[PDB]
Amino acid sequence: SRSIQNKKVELQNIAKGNDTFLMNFDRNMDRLLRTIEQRKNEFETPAIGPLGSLVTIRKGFEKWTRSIQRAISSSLNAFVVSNPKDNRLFRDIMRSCGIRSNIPIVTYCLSQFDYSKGRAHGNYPTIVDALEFSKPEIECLFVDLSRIERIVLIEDKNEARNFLQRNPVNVNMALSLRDRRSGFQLSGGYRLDTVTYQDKIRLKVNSSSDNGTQYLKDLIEQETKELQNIRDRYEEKLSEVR
Amino acid sequence: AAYLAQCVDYNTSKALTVVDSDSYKLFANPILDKFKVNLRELSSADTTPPVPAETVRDLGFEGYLSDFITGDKRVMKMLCQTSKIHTIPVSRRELTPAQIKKLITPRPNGKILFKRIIHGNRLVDIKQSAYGSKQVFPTDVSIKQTNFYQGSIMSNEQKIRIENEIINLKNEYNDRKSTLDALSNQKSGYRHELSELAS
Repeated sequence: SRSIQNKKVELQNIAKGNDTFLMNFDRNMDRLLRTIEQRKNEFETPAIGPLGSLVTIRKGFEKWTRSIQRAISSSLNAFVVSNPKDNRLFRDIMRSCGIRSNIPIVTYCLSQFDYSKGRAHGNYPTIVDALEFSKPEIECLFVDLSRIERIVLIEDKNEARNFLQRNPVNVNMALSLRDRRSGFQLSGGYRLDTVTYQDKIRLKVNSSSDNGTQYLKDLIEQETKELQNIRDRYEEKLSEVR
Repeated sequence: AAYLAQCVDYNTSKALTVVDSDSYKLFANPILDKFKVNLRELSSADTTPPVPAETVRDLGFEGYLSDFITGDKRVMKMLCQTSKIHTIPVSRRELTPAQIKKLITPRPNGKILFKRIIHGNRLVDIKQSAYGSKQVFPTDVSIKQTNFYQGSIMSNEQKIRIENEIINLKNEYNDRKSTLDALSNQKSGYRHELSELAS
């Protein structure tokens, strides 16, 4: 029942619209972004953000839109800085605006480049093909850092294992569908991890938050079914005992 | 422990160490179906630091994460080969900024000295862009402490609650014993009265 109530609270929070994309990464993420934009003096490359608008989820990948969201939201918190002085300025602005979270610093100036050297060549479209990119600099940075150009989104556990055994041109990671609550991350040919999809949608999704609200409603319904099953089983046990 | 948790992911820190992929599958078929637990195969990479500890400590370090942890031989071997803890110059002293920037610049050997170092309570990873400007760039992130790899109590609260439960249950047992004694006294009195009446 507590889990059901938590899911209901998450459903209400997402439905109210307070879970804005600007605040998806962090409540004070916008404060940090405004501070780095105002204090990019040492930043040869501006610490542009938020990157969710620049790197949005694309349709046709709702099977792992939450999985891609989790992965590139863990990887998204790294912004673009040029010199370690910019890292020091980033820490200073974090202490100033008091952002609730912390932003990892990548000390690499923004640059646009071709990633066809290690482009993925597989039946599954790449994560780049799974993401709407607006700024070419940010797109190139994400491709280089996250190595998404060497990843094809394989759709099944054993299918991912076999495809990684084949090892086509630049095939490293696989995001397979198990359910809307959790999916599969596969690498190394047989390395399989059942990863729960991220509840907080930090990565911007072109689809409205109402999809998340309906997903949470379905989760509440399934957990109420589980609660009823547990209650009936224990009631049977206690009735026999009594 | 914080250094190990930062360098070695918690998924691996909770992963069961498996000697080989064959045993991995054979013992994950009955286990992964019951409990979803990550399994890290015992690899066969290097187990010793790539460079002598003197060169590492010239930057202001202390040693390596392999030297900073102990434990099961197979698990330590898997950490040294897959995670390569011995390849991580780990220390509790922050490096001098001059040596930090020296590491930022690729060394004359052709690359950076190390791709993963720990100075003080911070971790620096130095990488390079695959395409474009391909600048050799560092990344420094603060390291946070943890109680992992330490058989110590910190659920301390659970211990206190369970001790209170022990005390309460012992008191209830004593009270029930006293009630039993009262019942025995009542039975003895009844039997005495019955004996008097019979006589």
